[PDB]
Amino acid sequence: MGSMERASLIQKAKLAEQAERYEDMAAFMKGAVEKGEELSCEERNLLSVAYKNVVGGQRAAWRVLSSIEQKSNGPEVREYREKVETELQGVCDTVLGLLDSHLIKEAGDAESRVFYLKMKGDYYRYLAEVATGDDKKRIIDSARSAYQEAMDISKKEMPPTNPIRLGLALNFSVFHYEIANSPEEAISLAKTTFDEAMADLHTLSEDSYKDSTLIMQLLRDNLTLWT
Amino acid sequence: MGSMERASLIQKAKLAEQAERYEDMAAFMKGAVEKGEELSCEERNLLSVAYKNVVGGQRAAWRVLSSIEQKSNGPEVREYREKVETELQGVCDTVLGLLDSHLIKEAGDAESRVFYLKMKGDYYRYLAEVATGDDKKRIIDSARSAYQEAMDISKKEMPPTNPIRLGLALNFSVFHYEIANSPEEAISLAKTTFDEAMADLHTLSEDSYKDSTLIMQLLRDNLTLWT
Amino acid sequence: AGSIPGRRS
Amino acid sequence: AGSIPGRRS
Ligand SMILES: *Cc1ccc(C(=O)N2CCC(OC)CC2)cc1
Ligand SMILES: *Cc1ccc(C(=O)N2CCC(OC)CC2)cc1
Ligand SMILES: [Ca+2]
Ligand SMILES: [Ca+2]
Ligand SMILES: [Cl-]
Ligand SMILES: [Cl-]
Ligand SMILES: [Cl-]
Ligand SMILES: [Cl-]
Repeated sequence: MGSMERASLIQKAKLAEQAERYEDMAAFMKGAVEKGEELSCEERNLLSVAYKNVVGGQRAAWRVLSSIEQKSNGPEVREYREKVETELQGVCDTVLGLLDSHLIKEAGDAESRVFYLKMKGDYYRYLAEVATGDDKKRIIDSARSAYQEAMDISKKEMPPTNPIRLGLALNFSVFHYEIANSPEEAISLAKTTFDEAMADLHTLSEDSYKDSTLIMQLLRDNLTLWT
Repeated sequence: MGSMERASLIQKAKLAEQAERYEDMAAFMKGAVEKGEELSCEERNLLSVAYKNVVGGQRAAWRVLSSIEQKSNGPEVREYREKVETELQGVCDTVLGLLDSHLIKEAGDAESRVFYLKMKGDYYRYLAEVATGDDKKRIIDSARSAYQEAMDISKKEMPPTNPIRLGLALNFSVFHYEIANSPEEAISLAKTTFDEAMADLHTLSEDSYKDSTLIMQLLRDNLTLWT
Repeated sequence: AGSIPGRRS
Repeated sequence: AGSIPGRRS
């Protein structure tokens, strides 16, 4: 997308979201990132939404095929699961490449740095979901380290009701439960996150209250499932 | 897909449908067609379902973008609508190419020949939906001619309740209403199709009855919208 | 106006 | 277990 204006890439990413063309959206935001300028709050959301949708569809397909493959155990089901798995890994590597070159190192504000580190944890978590071989433990630790650095910054620099801080804790708790085989850590994190946000709600406007309580409900939904 | 076995392409097309990976599905069925053997009834359905889903998503996106473009009237909305439009035209041309080389000419049975000619009418209709310039009338006539030949065969060779005959009449009526600006022809076709199927239902088994009445309900839904 | 949905088979 | 849906923005 080197020949398109940055502002045109951003405008087309918003159009692609409206058209539910998330592969296009991701390619447009990849091009915008590669212009080399930092991303605004809205632009970070566009980047995240685009790739979350793309990899979300790949993960859903991988799970369908992995389930069929397990029930069977010719080569076709394994081959096609491997094909989807390789395409998912390629998308995850692309996102992680954008974060590493050079979104994270140029992110100085707490809101941008935590946002990108949460992203890094998420895409290593997606890699961990399909990993089996010599690198599954290293992939898991890469997810944990990214989430942990984001947690440390968010606790120092953001209020307990901040939606990015809340969504980071939500996803780190899912990491603990689904990936790290640490369900007690998952439950403790979700509960402490929920309780500290509840005690901070009194400080918020009506619109901020709606933003925070929406993510608190996701924490509560998981706790209900886990306890 | 030249190096994959025909049977493996078919098996992977079924897996892709289960995974809702319709672009993969279409590529697998394109490869199966290009093996050069005729397609079974089930294989024809797989081909049709795959491309209907792909072009269905493109049409939905084109309509979103066309609507935004009309409300605006920079170049970005028009450029991105043109990009989606070109990709849709490419898919339609690919399907029409498969029908022309050489599915239709090798289709001797009424069920296969009508199925492929209905397909031909549908993909020219999709081309007509986005056409404006020097070829819109010729594209419309190509759709009409394909549908008409399919109608003539189906009326001679299939019972009035045959699901392919019913779906052909349904889509030809939509062609009349939406493309040819002939709503009276659309209404007359849907009504005569419905009434002649109703009078033939007594001949059907319980399972055939369910198949036919499902498509009759689609005809009735359109008549309710049009009258 | 609805055509054949034809999205599942 | 639900993560951030993060599919709309
Ligand atoms: C990971 C994550 C956490 C929270 C949100 C969220 O709910 N936001 C609300 C508004 C938006 O700006 C318009 C910021 C993020 C999203 C993702
Ligand atoms: C264009 C079209 C018309 C009818 C159908 C349909 O309903 N079918 C039912 C069963 C299927 O075989 C399993 C044949 C088609 C589909 C498309
Ligand atoms: Ca510039
Ligand atoms: Ca062979
Ligand atoms: Cl494959
Ligand atoms: Cl900076
Ligand atoms: Cl474009
Ligand atoms: Cl033949």
